[PDB]
Amino acid sequence: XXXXXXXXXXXXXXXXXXXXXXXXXXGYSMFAVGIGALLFGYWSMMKWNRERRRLQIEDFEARIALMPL
Amino acid sequence: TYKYVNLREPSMDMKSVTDRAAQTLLWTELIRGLGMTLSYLFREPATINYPFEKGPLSP
Repeated sequence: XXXXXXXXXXXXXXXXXXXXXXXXXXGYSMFAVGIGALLFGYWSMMKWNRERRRLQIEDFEARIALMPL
Repeated sequence: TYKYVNLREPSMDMKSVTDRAAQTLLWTELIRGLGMTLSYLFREPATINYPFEKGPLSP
């Protein structure tokens, strides 16, 4: 009996298949989150600066109140 | 046999133009390229230290 190297292909490994595809981001939907984070960013920040004004006037009031200084 | 490397204008009108502009305005594909190495970091490396482990050979 002769024994040589046997042939096997099975699945053929798929000859040239695309793996690159669009994922997560679509296009217009990313701008809704992108610019949406900006509008949420300013509104949250400016409310803190209005709360800073409560401290600001109260800080300068200490100088006016102190005349024996 | 012919396979063609040129895409021949991927952007046409409105919807196809904006997403091709979005990747150049910010990044997106660079963040997508960042994710390629990210998963590559977690998977176990095939490394052989010579004074203890030995590499594959043949008869």
